[PDB]
Amino acid sequence: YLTPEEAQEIHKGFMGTFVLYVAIALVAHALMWAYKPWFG
Amino acid sequence: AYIVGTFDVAELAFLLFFGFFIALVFYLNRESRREGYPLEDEQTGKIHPGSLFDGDKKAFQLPHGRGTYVPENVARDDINVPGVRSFRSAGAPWVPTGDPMKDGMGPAAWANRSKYPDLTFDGRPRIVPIAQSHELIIAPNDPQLIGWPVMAADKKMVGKVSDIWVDQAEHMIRYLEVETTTGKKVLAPMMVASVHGNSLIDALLPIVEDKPKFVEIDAITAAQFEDVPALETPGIITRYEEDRVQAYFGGGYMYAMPERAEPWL
Amino acid sequence: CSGNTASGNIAAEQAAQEAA
Amino acid sequence: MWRIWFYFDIRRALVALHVGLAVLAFTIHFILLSTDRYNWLERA
Amino acid sequence: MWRIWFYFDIRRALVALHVGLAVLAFTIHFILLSTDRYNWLERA
Amino acid sequence: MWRIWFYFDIRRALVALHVGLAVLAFTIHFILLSTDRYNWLERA
Amino acid sequence: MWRIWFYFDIRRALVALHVGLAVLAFTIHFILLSTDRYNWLERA
Amino acid sequence: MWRIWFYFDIRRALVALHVGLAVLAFTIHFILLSTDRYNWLERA
Amino acid sequence: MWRIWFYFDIRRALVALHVGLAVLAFTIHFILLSTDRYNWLERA
Amino acid sequence: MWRIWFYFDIRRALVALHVGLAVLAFTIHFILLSTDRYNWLERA
Amino acid sequence: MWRIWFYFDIRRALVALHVGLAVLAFTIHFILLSTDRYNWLERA
Amino acid sequence: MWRIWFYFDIRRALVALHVGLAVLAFTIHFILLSTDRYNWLERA
Amino acid sequence: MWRIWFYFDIRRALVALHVGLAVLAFTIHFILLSTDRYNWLERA
Amino acid sequence: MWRIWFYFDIRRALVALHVGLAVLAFTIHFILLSTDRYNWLERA
Amino acid sequence: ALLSFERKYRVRGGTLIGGDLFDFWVGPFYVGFFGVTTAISALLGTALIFAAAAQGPTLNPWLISINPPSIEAGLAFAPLSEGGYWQVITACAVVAFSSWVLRQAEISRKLGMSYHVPIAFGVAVFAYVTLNVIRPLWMGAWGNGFPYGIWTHLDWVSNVGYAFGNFHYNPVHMLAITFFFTNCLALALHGGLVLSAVNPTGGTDVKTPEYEDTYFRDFIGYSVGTLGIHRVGLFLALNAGFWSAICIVISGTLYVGSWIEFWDFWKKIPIWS
Amino acid sequence: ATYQNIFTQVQVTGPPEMGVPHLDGSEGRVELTGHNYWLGKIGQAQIGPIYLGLLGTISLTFGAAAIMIIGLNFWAQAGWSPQTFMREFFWLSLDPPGPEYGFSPFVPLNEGGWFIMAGAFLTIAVLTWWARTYTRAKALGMGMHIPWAFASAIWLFLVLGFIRPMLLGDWSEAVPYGIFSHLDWTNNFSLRYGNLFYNPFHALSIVFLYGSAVLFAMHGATILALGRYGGEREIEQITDRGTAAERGALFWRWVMGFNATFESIHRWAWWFAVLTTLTGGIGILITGTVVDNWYLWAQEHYYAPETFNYDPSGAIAGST
Ligand code: BCL
Ligand code: BCL
Ligand code: BCL
Ligand SMILES: CC[C@H]1c2cc3[nH]c4c(c3C)C(=O)[C@H](C(=O)OC)c4c3nc(cc4[nH]c(cc(n2)[C@@H]1C)c(C(C)=O)c4C)[C@@H](C)[C@@H]3CCC(=O)OC/C=C(/C)CCC[C@H](C)CCC[C@H](C)CCCC(C)C
Ligand SMILES: COC1=C(OC)C(=O)C(C/C=C(\C)CC/C=C(\C)CC/C=C(/C)CC/C=C(/C)CC/C=C(/C)CC/C=C(\C)CC/C=C(\C)CCC=C(C)C)=C(C)C1=O
Ligand SMILES: COC(C)(C)C/C=C/C(C)=C/C=C/C(C=O)=C/C=C/C(C)=C/C=C/C=C(C)/C=C/C=C(C)/C=C/C1=C(C)C[C@@H](O)CC1(C)C
Ligand SMILES: COC(C)(C)C/C=C/C(C)=C/C=C/C(C=O)=C/C=C/C(C)=C/C=C/C=C(C)/C=C/C=C(C)/C=C/C1=C(C)C[C@@H](O)CC1(C)C
Ligand SMILES: COC(C)(C)C/C=C/C(C)=C/C=C/C(C=O)=C/C=C/C(C)=C/C=C/C=C(C)/C=C/C=C(C)/C=C/C1=C(C)C[C@@H](O)CC1(C)C
Ligand SMILES: COC(C)(C)C/C=C/C(C)=C/C=C/C(C=O)=C/C=C/C(C)=C/C=C/C=C(C)/C=C/C=C(C)/C=C/C1=C(C)C[C@@H](O)CC1(C)C
Ligand SMILES: COC(C)(C)CCC/C(C)=C/C=C/C(C)=C/C=C/C(C)=C/C=C\C=C(C)\C=C\C=C(C)\C=C\C=C(/C)CCCC(C)(C)OC
Ligand SMILES: [Fe+3]
Repeated sequence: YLTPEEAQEIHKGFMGTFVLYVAIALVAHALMWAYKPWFG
Repeated sequence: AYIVGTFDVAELAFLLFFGFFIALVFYLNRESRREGYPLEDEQTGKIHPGSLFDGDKKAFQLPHGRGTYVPENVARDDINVPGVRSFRSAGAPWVPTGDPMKDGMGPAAWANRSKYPDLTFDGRPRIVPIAQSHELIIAPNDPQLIGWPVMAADKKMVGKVSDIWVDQAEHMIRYLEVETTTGKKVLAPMMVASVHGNSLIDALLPIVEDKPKFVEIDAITAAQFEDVPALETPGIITRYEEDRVQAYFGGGYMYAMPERAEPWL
Repeated sequence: CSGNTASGNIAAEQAAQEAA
Repeated sequence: MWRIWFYFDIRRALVALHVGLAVLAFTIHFILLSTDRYNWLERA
Repeated sequence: MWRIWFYFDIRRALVALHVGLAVLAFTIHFILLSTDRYNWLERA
Repeated sequence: MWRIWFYFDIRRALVALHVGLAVLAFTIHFILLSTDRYNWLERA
Repeated sequence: MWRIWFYFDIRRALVALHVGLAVLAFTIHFILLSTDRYNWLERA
Repeated sequence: MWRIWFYFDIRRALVALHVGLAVLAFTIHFILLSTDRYNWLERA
Repeated sequence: MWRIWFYFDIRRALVALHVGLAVLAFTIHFILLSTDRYNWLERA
Repeated sequence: MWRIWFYFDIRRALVALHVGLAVLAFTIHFILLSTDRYNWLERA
Repeated sequence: MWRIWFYFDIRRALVALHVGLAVLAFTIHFILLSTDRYNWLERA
Repeated sequence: MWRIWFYFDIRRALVALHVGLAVLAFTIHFILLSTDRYNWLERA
Repeated sequence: MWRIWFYFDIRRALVALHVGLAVLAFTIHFILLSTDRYNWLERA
Repeated sequence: MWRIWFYFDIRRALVALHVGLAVLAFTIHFILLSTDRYNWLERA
Repeated sequence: ALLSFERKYRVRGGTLIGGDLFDFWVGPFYVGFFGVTTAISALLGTALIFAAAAQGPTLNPWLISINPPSIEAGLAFAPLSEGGYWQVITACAVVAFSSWVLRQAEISRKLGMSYHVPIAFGVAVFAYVTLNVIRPLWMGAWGNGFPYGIWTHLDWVSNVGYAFGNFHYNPVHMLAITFFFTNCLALALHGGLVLSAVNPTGGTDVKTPEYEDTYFRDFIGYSVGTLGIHRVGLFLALNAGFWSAICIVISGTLYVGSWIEFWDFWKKIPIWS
Repeated sequence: ATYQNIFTQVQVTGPPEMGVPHLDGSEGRVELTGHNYWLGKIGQAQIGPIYLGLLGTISLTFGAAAIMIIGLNFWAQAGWSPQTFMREFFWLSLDPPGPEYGFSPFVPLNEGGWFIMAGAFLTIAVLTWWARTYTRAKALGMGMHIPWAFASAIWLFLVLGFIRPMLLGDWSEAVPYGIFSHLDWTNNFSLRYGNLFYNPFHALSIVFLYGSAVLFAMHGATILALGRYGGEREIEQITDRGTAAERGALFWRWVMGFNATFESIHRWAWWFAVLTTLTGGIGILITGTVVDNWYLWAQEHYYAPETFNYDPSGAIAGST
């Protein structure tokens, strides 16, 4: 935002949500790799 | 399919349209000859006779009881222009003797327009300061422009914006009033004003930017702002005064600095 | 325009391409 | 690292990022649907 | 997490989300109908 | 549950909801009429 | 409830309702006329 | 050398750089998909 | 009830009503002329 | 009754009525000319 | 003669002359390239 | 004879004369090049 | 002689000269590539 | 008669005349070149 | 200084190249340096057109056709009688059109106007360059260009269009056609509105722009305004030209085959099939 | 740095303007008004109000009827399937009656009766829209230039749909109601009658369409370049010549040696636009009725090329 504290809180929320998103995508990609690998 | 000999219906229609189109071209030329004609000699100013295919003069019934126009009766410009030919030939350009912006030569030239303001359909002055308009306001999400700094062609800050003039008929900004450092208030056409800090792409761009919000006028320099033609009556601008101001600003793209009149090379 | 001649291009199209 | 938010507005950045992510995800899913190998709907 | 509702207007986010979700559901149902495996209406 | 009204225009919400309902209902009826199994007009 | 007329102008509502009903009735009659089972004008 | 940031605004610079990187990466991935040697979706 | 005329101008209502009646009557007469059963001009 | 002239200008109504009557008469005459049974110009 | 410079400026005349010389030289070189006798690139 | 310079300025006259001479010379040279008899480049 | 730079701006002259040199070099390289004798990429 | 110069400016008359003479001469020469009877370049 | 107001506007300056060297008029025409280049290139192109015609089967202006070299000749400079005349005329036309754009820019500068007209004409110049320079270069032969003949370039258009099945199925062609039709409708509307404003009926006075706004709001419920109509017309015309150039440039280089088969992509969308 | 008069930088908003009063007996405008900010970037942001008299009501009702007929025939052609509707929309068509019916007004509904009904209602709607533009011009004391420009397009439309099929006695010559189907009709029309390129009136209509594109490009560019001097305020420049009109005339006089006036340019534009459809309708009307092979007609008039004039085999081969 404007002050460092608001920016740090926004970064904390963004990083947490991004980590959750990446974890879900990683689980999905791992399941797909177990099902049908795309690197023979 | 033939009418007689090798003549047919399609050929007859084509020839009829060809003749009609020749007649239409002649008529369009006649209509195009209503302003600025007859022609005159480049040096002596001797007026040419006139077309054999010309008809009657055109009369425009003006609104607001202003009478008739008759564009064929518009007074011809004075043959003596404030300039001297670069070389003695019919095609040579004129070099202005003094200040082209003050004298009205080339891009700074103006026409002798009517000395009364344009009016709305009900008779009110068309171009007025936004306070005198009928409940006309700037768009809330658009720049307010009031108090913004004004940049000149030489990158100097000539002054600030003190008023906004709008067209009461077309609902458009026509002039910005600029108060200079000396305190003089001058009118500047909105068509020579670049508004900065209000880019659509920048708004789309997900950035936090403190871009300077100002108005740039690159037509004329900061000093030249002190010679903008003035208004005879406050809050009212005539067609002649509009032409004067617009010509003064438009001629700056050639005459504000000497380099603007020089080739790139 | 290329650095070849029209005759050379035509000969190449005929012999090297359309004839073999 | 947090200072990134002193330059980019969070609301507009999130909106643009989510629009781009939606476009990319739909593109990838349709590309996978196109292929015979990764089509998950036509056959059993 | 709840602070999100300080940066996005709920009155527009809800409308956009609902419209997009309806379009997505329509598209998915149509895609399923276009396949013989998942068409639930053409056969008994 | 009632807190969705002091800020959402009941007029626009109702208009959009009924437009969507009409579109969905017409789409579903047209699909059933296009199927030989559920068509109710061509055969007794 | 009559309070629906506090939020909806009945001139616009009536005009829209009568236009929509005319379109719907024309559509239904057209569909019925298009079927051999319900066409009432082709044969005795 | 940090001095370059005196002559360039890193906000617009980053936006343009990310747009260019996105275009380049999508182009390279599409070109790789075009070739039969590096296509990774059609076959096993 | 006569109160219907407190919200709709009789001139506009009559014009719209008669335009709609004209379209309907022309459509029906054309449809009847389209059928051999009801065409009253082709044969004796 | 005569009160119909309190709501419709006689000039506009007369012009519209006569234009409509002309169009209708021309349409009917053309339709009759288009039929073998009622054509009065091609055979004796 | 030197008096030609009293009617034409050297600075502009040099630019115009060099542009013309460039176009002429390119035309002549391309014309030479089009002939088998003088083409120096296609064959040894 | 010298009085022609009382009616035509030397600058424009020279410019037009040299434009015309260039056009004519290029035209004649191209026409000669197009004929087998006067083509000085194709054969020895 | 530096007299030239009194009548020609060095910046404009350099820009024009480099543009012309770039176009000429690209033209010559493309012409050399077009010929089998001088093409340096197609064959070993 | 010399009095024709009281009505026609010599500068405009001479320029119009020579443009016309040029166009006519080029037309005649081009027409002659087309015919094999009068072509003077194709054969000896 | 022919027009009654022209004399004060005929000043020096505003040239991009040449300065005072060619800064003069010849009758109504301003020349400048790019006027000299335009004159030379255009006169040479016309003279070479007629020189190549005199070498051809006929001098009938309908049937005169200056043809490009054969496709087998590739992108080489052909002999003049075998397509070289077409190549020289193409170069002359390119030079003439570019010089026309630059002369328009100089004249705009002299009158204190912006560069709208040179850019607008440069769009059409780009369309021509795409037709007869860029597309043959991409396709690998000058024989892909259209001939310089009044009725033979129509034959070129017909045959190129039918080489792709039905050229109506090119979607960029559809877009360009839509822009052309909308432009002609808009031009009709704008000319008619201006003329009806300045030529009133019933003995009434000349109208104000409020009358034009009122007329188009009573007609279709919206009025674009006096500035908006010129902006929209310029947009429509420029888009028509640009998308014409794009539609021709992609056919034969990027897309090869029948344009009708292209629309088989629509039937394969999994939403409806 | 330099404003280019392409987008409005700052917009002026206010109460909606309902229009000048009518000089005739009009019912009263329907005061449904709106504001679009993005339209104000190019032109005027105000939407509405609207006028809905007798003519507007008739036009809207009959056009709605015709469009409903065409759309319901499309739905029937799709088997009432929305997915088939979407898939085949470009290929859906309401086709005219076959040649066995001649120009009979009595065709079975599924064999061309709906086509005839839709054509009738569309023609009624178009004619009432023309009458509406005439009455709207009359109500403000304005000229009839727009009604005549619209009449030219209506002339082409009626020649395509009714007049030419009537003269040939064949409903099958009419244009089908469909996206790809009417393009196919255009191509087939060119194919059966030789080659429509050699129709001199088709060439004239192309000349005028091209010239209208040229004229709008030039005129819009000139007006926008003259925004510094109030060029877009053309009514006042026509009735009181300013420096914008003088500069606009002088630009084109210095470019091509001749120029128009601020009024004459709009006459040029109007005539080019009108002549496009006028020549198009004339050329279509004489095709088949008067001339059946336009290439043969061109051969008789010494403007049909042969292979010894130009051989297009190379151009075809390049495009394959
Ligand atoms: C073989 C496949 C199965 C099937 C497999 C599934 C699966 C798997 C799912 C569904 C789900 C749904 N199915 Mg199902 N479904 C089948 C067949 C049908 C048929 C039918 C014609 O037979 C209908 C009407 C439905 C309807 C539905 C919805 C009730 C629901 C998706 C709507 C939703 O909540 O998201 C839309 C989201 C919103 C927020 C709606 C937005 C609110 C709007 C703006 C207000 C309403 C207006 C208007 C009605 C909007 C509709 C317009 C159009 C959709 C554009 N299904 C067949 C039998 N179906 C989903 C579900 O359970 O959701 C909870 C789900 O996961
Ligand atoms: C079989 C035909 C014979 C032949 C038979 C005759 C006969 C018979 C006559 C001539 C005449 C002329 N012939 Mg010869 N002539 C032949 C072949 C040639 C060839 C050549 C192929 O190289 C040339 C250059 C000429 C040249 C000429 C001219 C010197 C002369 C026309 C004078 C004139 O007023 O020009 C007109 C041009 C101008 C007035 C303008 C000045 C030209 C300058 C250079 C500008 C050029 C303009 C530019 C190219 C394009 C601008 C066009 C418009 C202005 C827009 N002939 C062949 C061999 N010729 C005529 C003559 O003697 O007249 C006195 C004449 O009666
Ligand atoms: C294979 C294709 C053929 C061809 C076959 C035809 C045929 C057939 C025709 C043309 C016609 C034309 N052709 Mg062609 N044409 C060819 C190639 C070309 C080429 C090119 C290659 O560059 C060009 C530039 C053209 C250009 C043109 C136009 C000049 C002309 C139509 C313009 C017009 O006025 O808009 C179209 C404007 C209208 C149709 C007027 C519409 C006005 C009405 C009132 C609008 C009603 C709309 C309604 C209310 C909306 C709701 C409707 C409902 C949804 C149903 N053709 C080749 C040779 N062409 C037409 C013509 O007139 O030329 C003689 C014509 O009939
Ligand atoms: C928005 C794109 C559209 C457009 C724009 C438009 N046209 C324009 C302009 C604008 C804005 C100008 O400012 C400019 C102008 O100044 O007009 C008065 C012009 C113009 N549009 C012109 C023509 C034109 N525009 C065309 C198209 C279009 N113009 C578009 C559809 C067409 C088509 C469709 O073919 C025609 C024929 C000229 C009237 C003029 C350009 C004047 C010019 O280029 O001056 C050079 C001087 C000459 C004497 C011409 C060069 C002579 C050649 C060297 C010889 C002939 C070579 C040619 C290739 C022969 C082939 C002909 C065969 C195909 C028959
Ligand atoms: C509202 O403002 C406007 C106007 O007026 C105010 C307009 O006039 C206009 C212009 C529009 C019109 C007048 C309507 C008519 C225009 C139409 C139909 C479109 C253009 C089509 C045409 C066929 C017109 C003619 C076009 C041409 C290119 C003709 C050009 C002819 C010639 C001879 C050009 C010669 C000039 C040069 C080569 C450059 C200078 C060089 C020389 C003089 C050579 C010198 C040397 C020698 C040897 C003589 C517009 C657009 C406008 O918006
Ligand atoms: C080709 O590939 C195909 C086949 C298409 C497959 C690909 C598909 C893809 C890529 C799809 C991706 C989808 C996706 C990727 O995120 C979807 C996400 C969906 C989400 C996040 C849905 C969320 C819904 C939330 C809802 C409905 C919340 C509603 C809340 C409401 C209305 C609350 C109201 C309230 C309540 C109750 C109390 C009151 O007092 C006051 C108030 C507070 C107002
Ligand atoms: C698919 O399509 C087909 C195949 C056709 C099948 C389907 C067909 C369908 C669905 C059709 C549906 C039709 C329909 C569905 O409601 C029709 C309704 C018709 C109605 C309501 C008609 C009503 C008419 C009333 C009339 C004419 C009244 C006139 C009154 C007048 C002129 C009065 C004037 C007056 C008088 C004297 C005195 C003054 O003091 C006051 C004043 C008042 C001025
Ligand atoms: C050719 O193509 C084929 C054949 C497909 C091949 C090629 C494919 C290619 C090139 C693909 C490239 C992809 C790419 C390249 O970067 C993707 C990047 C994805 C990224 C960075 C995703 C990031 C996601 C982050 C998310 C979802 C964050 C959400 C945060 C939220 C919502 C926080 C809210 C908040 C909270 C909770 C509390 C408040 O107090 C403060 C506040 C902050 C408000
Ligand atoms: C279908 O088409 C074809 C097949 C061709 C068949 C049809 C053909 C047809 C229909 C043709 C019809 C032609 C026709 C139908 O009238 C012709 C008429 C011609 C006439 C009237 C020509 C007259 C010429 C007069 C001339 C040249 C006079 C010149 C005078 C001059 C220059 C005097 C100058 C002067 C002088 C010295 C001194 C000054 O003090 C005063 C001043 C005065 C300045
Ligand atoms: C969503 O679903 C619904 C149903 C609600 C809406 C559907 C809307 C849709 C999808 C509509 C789609 C329409 C489309 C795609 C139409 C396309 C039409 C095209 C491209 C047409 C092109 C040209 C048409 C022409 C030129 C037609 C001209 C016809 C004329 C002039 C006919 C005249 C007929 C007359 C005068 C009737 C004579 C009657 C008679 C002879 C009996 O008496 C005189
Ligand atoms: Fe205009």
